Amino acid sequence: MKLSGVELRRVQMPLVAPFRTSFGTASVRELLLLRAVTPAGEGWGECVTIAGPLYSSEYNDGAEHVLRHYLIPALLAAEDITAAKVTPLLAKFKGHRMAKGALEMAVLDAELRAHERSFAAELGSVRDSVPCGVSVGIMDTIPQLLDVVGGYLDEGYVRIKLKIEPGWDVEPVRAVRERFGDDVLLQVDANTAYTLGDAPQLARLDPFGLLLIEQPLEEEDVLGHAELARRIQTPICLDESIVSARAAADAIKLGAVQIVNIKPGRVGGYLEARRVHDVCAAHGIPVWCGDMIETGLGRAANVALASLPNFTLPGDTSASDRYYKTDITEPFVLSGGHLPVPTGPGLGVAPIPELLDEVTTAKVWIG
Amino acid sequence: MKLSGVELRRVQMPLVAPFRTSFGTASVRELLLLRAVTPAGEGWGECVTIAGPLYSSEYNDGAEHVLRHYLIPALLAAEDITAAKVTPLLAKFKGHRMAKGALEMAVLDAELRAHERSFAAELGSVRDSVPCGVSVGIMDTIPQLLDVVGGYLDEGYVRIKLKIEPGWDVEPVRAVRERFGDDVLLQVDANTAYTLGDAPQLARLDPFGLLLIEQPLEEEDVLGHAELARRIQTPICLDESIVSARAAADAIKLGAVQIVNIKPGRVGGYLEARRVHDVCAAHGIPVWCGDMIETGLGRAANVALASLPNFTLPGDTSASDRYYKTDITEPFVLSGGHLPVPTGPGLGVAPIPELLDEVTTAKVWIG
Amino acid sequence: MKLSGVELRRVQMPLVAPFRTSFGTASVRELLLLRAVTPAGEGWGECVTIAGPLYSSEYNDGAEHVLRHYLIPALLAAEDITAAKVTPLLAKFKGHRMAKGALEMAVLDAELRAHERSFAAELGSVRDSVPCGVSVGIMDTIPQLLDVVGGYLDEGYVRIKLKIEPGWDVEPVRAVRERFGDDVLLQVDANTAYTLGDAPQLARLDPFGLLLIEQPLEEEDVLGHAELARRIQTPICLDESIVSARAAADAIKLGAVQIVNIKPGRVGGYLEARRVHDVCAAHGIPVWCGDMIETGLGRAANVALASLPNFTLPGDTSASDRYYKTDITEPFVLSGGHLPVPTGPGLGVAPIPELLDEVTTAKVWIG
Amino acid sequence: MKLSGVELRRVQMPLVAPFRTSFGTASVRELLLLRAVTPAGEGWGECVTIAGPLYSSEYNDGAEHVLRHYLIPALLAAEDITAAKVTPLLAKFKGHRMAKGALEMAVLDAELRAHERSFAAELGSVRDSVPCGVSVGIMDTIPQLLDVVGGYLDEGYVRIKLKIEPGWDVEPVRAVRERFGDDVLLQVDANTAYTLGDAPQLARLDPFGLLLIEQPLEEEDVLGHAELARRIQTPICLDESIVSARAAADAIKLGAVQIVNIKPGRVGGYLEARRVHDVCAAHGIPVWCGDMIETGLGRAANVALASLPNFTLPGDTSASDRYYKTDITEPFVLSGGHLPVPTGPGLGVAPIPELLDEVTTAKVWIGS
Ligand SMILES: CC(=O)N[C@@H](Cc1ccc2ccccc2c1)C(=O)O
Ligand SMILES: CC(=O)N[C@@H](Cc1ccc2ccccc2c1)C(=O)O
Ligand SMILES: CC(=O)N[C@@H](Cc1ccc2ccccc2c1)C(=O)O
Ligand SMILES: CC(=O)N[C@@H](Cc1ccc2ccccc2c1)C(=O)O
Ligand SMILES: [Mg+2]
Ligand SMILES: [Mg+2]
Ligand SMILES: [Mg+2]
Ligand SMILES: [Mg+2]
Repeated sequence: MKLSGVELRRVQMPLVAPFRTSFGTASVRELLLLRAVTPAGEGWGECVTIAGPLYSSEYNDGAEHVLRHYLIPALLAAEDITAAKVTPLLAKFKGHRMAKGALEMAVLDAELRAHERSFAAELGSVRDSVPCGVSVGIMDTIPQLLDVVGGYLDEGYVRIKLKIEPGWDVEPVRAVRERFGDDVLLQVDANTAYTLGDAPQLARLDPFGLLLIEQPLEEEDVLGHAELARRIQTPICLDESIVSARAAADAIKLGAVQIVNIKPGRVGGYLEARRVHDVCAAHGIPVWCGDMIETGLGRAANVALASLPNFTLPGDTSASDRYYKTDITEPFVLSGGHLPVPTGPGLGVAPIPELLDEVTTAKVWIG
Repeated sequence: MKLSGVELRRVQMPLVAPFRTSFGTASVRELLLLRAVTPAGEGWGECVTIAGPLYSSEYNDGAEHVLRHYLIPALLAAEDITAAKVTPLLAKFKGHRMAKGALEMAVLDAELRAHERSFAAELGSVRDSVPCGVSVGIMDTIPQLLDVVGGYLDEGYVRIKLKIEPGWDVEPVRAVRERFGDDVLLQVDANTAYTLGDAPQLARLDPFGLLLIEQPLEEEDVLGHAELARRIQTPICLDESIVSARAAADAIKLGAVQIVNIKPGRVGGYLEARRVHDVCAAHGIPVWCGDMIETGLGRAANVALASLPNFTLPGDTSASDRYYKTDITEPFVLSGGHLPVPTGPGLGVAPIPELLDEVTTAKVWIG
Repeated sequence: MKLSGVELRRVQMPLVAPFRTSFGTASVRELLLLRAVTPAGEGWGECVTIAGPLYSSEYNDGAEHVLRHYLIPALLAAEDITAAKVTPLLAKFKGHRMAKGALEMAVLDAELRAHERSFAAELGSVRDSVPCGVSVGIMDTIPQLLDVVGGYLDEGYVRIKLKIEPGWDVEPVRAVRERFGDDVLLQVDANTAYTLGDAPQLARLDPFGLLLIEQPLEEEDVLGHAELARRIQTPICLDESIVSARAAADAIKLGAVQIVNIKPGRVGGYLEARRVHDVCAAHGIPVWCGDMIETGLGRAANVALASLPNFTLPGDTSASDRYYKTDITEPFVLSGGHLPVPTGPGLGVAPIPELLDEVTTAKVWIG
Repeated sequence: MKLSGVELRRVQMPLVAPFRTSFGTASVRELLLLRAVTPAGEGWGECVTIAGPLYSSEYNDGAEHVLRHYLIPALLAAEDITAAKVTPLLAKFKGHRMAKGALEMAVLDAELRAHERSFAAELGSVRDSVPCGVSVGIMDTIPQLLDVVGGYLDEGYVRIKLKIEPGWDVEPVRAVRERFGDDVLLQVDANTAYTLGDAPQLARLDPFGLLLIEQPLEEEDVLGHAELARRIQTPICLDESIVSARAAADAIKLGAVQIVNIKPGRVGGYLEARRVHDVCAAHGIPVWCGDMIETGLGRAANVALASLPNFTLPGDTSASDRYYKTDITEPFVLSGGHLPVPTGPGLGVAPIPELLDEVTTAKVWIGS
């Protein structure tokens, strides 16, 4: 229908523990939420930008700005709107993928609710539940790490992903392997921390049988990744580099990636994410669902996406309580190492308005 | 859902004119129809198989057979069913793609009718109408062809496609080009009638500025097509060879194709066809909508498909009256060279059930 | 001569043991036989299609149908016929290779009987006997398989091939290698059960010195096999993929295969199988004779084929009693690990009619 | 079956006109015939070697010598002979392909006569007649060439092949094209007379639309031929270089050849030639049947072979009278540009004994 307006909210949520990555430590999660309003009713979008431009060039205040002043006005000016039409209507604006994706999610959730159709149904789900791995930060000490991993294993997460960076790579892997053995599904994630000159150091990870090293080098260095793959045994996985289905196709032709992490906001929305799934499937490349420490709306959408057929490695969509004591929707609870795929219309979750209000820091209408 | 069963009907409809291709002439179009019945209501699929195994290894009685004894049962035995789920349920059965596609189409029309959503919406349409070309058969004499062509250009069709075979290639193209000039969008299609040995002959098309030559060699000879592309100026388009998204990705990697003809039945479904579109888009390969001389059901499904964003060349989805004096649904009518995209739920068209019956041959209930 | 007509029989013979493959369990062997009739005399052909389309798109009922309504008629309409001329006379029909091969086999046995020549002599045999291995199905438990294999070695079979599937690969192999040691010629066969995503699992085969792994991926994924070959140590062998001498040439050019399994019916006849053998020999690629659990008619022909110079690995053509209590011809009996090559005219073997009668289920005469 | 022995004949037949190639002129055809004698009957083989080692390293006296002292004893020492087993029985002897193929032809003719089967049926024939071209020698003057080509065209040959060499390439092809037009199937053959340094001279053939240039470079220069193909428009055809099916696979893989000339003697026999035909067809490479100015025997086997499905270009198997006033078998006569495929058992022809006797200069029996 014609979109009436969009309500944009700043939202802040404490983390159960600080989460430390190669680019820093956050203790809180700030995020934007969008609520699209149509004659038909309503839809929810979550943006995955972080507070400052440390993971990619996009950040909360920048997403909000491009949202208020470009993206939202362009959709409000359109005659008939459809999730699929969002992309062409926003095409003239370069980049701003996470902001575009957030807004596409909200249009999609509104549309789908109006057709009593789930996200899972629209995306092409073949599974009622998905297996879930867990992502683990850099720690101050090896023993703090072992106890943390140990804990996650006990609750039955199927795979352990370790954040790494120079000075924290080989040792923490060695120690996790000595304590928990060669059978645990183990992978590493640099968030762009190394260079091609670090190859011999990343080769010292060969003896530990990791599933993948995720984004060892910078976002723009795709040829460098192909070069690095000729020198290390650990399969390369790309995250920040995979900004679109075309980018996935390019990386695969160039021998720069054997496994692709998918994050919907990173590629510009759930529709593009599906295309990425499909392009990868066609080239025989396994995909998995990435996590941006989303609240329950984004987690719901990701759980759905993650049940597509080519998702053949456990994703990062951990249960609500891996990050939050109190989520803003009905929480996701781990159950035999798995999470259930949401069932109702659209996302199949909405925010509980008392909980959302506690953690809303600002609210603006754009109409 | 749970499927109740499927009415499998043999139909047969006369053509305005006999249609001559490199593999034969048919004067009449015979097909299967499937009416799937669920609790949520009912959907129509059309099968694209022809009478004998002359285009591919699949044909009417053979589809009908694999459908009755293999496919339709495996769906009837299923706990829950979605369009998406058809593929993995039918996966143990090798081949029979056109059959599987007719079935998925029927399930899909059911599903979408049950959510008041169009084919256009589910597939990701960005456009209300598609530009339309026509396919012109082999004729007895050059002047008989030059009239037929004259005619369709008069009706406002935007591109001409000519069936070609050894004996009927350079002369028809030279004549069409002498009669109608260089601005006409012109291409040829061989339905596998040449070998690599005929490259010098095909290179004789070089001066007529054709958009493409569609399937010059056999279905299996992907590498042969990449070889051929080194020897002739006319871009290669593939049809019979493009059996899946994976086969499209293979052919593009090998340099065997520059432009892909999409036929949803050939690739085993409208959902797979969507994947072929996205794989091609990600490699910068233009696609166009192919035609198996379907009724208004398949035509409705194809025009919806053809309105996807990477369909950037004119399809073969011609007006209903190009093939049939009367169609089994509301007819499609050319209007400034375009066909308009169906609006209502599912296909947005349904068999006028008096009209179906004048042209039906057999009926069987599987249940 | 001119062909008078063909007798088609459906036949059904119990198996000595159920045979389990990644696509299912066989307890009984259902097949078509063909008796071609000429003024001269008559010949026997065997179809290798199985009950339903789980190995390829071809099955018992669809072979029979394409035979009666397309293949056999086109030969009866023919003036002069030779085995060599079958191919161009059936060329207008796509696919149905197993059906075409059954028919060419019958024509060939008639033609050769009338010149008093063995299949061996026609095909180019250079050996009087051939070494034989055995194919061993998926077992319920490791000890059971260890007993079955133990039995087959004791009878003096020269090589063991184990069927494998996700769940049944590294353990069986490890087990077989523990009880019987590193000198036994051992290899595996997946019948398409893996994707390229399972490369790490398949590389877990590396230490066991397998001669080859047969068809790890789907029939159509030729490039996927070359990708997989860069990732594992075990040589790749193709079966389902090798449908022609041309498909074998392509797969060799792409690096997709290192050893080729030849099955006459899969490739559309003994004459095409001879071409496959010569194409691989010219490229230095070893071939070996595959088995389709044929009656002794097929087995006689396979044994003749397997005696060509480039069959330098042991074939799957086991003794009649590895599958059948009671063959329909004088049985093949293993002797110093070899089968002897048949000597008389044609197959050098014919159905014993009392026996052929107990196991016949239907009969039809095409004239 | 044991081979009983082989009668070896030297034969000399005059040519109707002297035949000139980049390696010389022949006005007489000297050749070897073999009559293999088995308990099941007789067969005829023809050796394609020429008098001296100017086309390849094999020649009539070398072929006779290797036959008497190596090839024939190995087959006579054998326990079982079939045509297929000839190859492994002789595999220890390196080279001598023309000599081996002559012996294989005779053995195969004997085996096929005994089963009452034609060469055509054993090879896989799919046609009853085959279109024929003519090979035209180097002449002293253009007008002599144009008269000769003019004559073969009136007789109905469907394709002209011109022998060429440095000094006789662009001009004859220019003339032939001016006199007879752009429609005539026209091709050239150098018999190794060029080097890669001559690529600019050979690119001067680009405007004339030739079907192919046959063997512009030496036998061993497979890489040089792939380089030459990057420089000229005329498709490359190989002849001397194609010595086996494997050599054909190799040249194709290297981009050295677009079209293959098959000569059965050159590849070591009709069975190997069937194999070259199959390898080429699997790669999309058209083949055509070559001619070594055989008598009716080799001509009969070549017409049979030329009727295989991948021979999609006209061969050099001209009518008997293009070379010989009197053939030693029933002669081959052109008819609507075609030759008919022989029909009876074996070759389908046999020497007329009085004619063979007029033309035999020596005969020796080689037995156990
Ligand atoms: C889920 C995971 O382990 N890492 C994400 C990115 C990430 C990293 C740091 C974050 C800090 C604040 C909010 C979101 C964040 C997301 C990744 O795959 O790289
Ligand atoms: C639309 C077009 O020009 N032809 C189809 C082939 C085709 C398809 C189905 C047919 C059914 C009956 C008779 C002829 C047919 C030809 C194609 O693109 O190859
Ligand atoms: C000899 C070997 O191991 N099997 C064949 C395939 C095969 C498999 C299962 C069958 C079941 C019923 C009838 C025929 C069958 C043929 C193969 O190599 O793939
Ligand atoms: C038929 C054709 O034009 N020439 C053959 C070879 C050839 C050339 C010269 C010869 C002289 C005497 C006897 C046999 C010969 C054969 C060729 O293609 O090269
Ligand atoms: Mg990451
Ligand atoms: Mg087409
Ligand atoms: Mg197999
Ligand atoms: Mg030559």
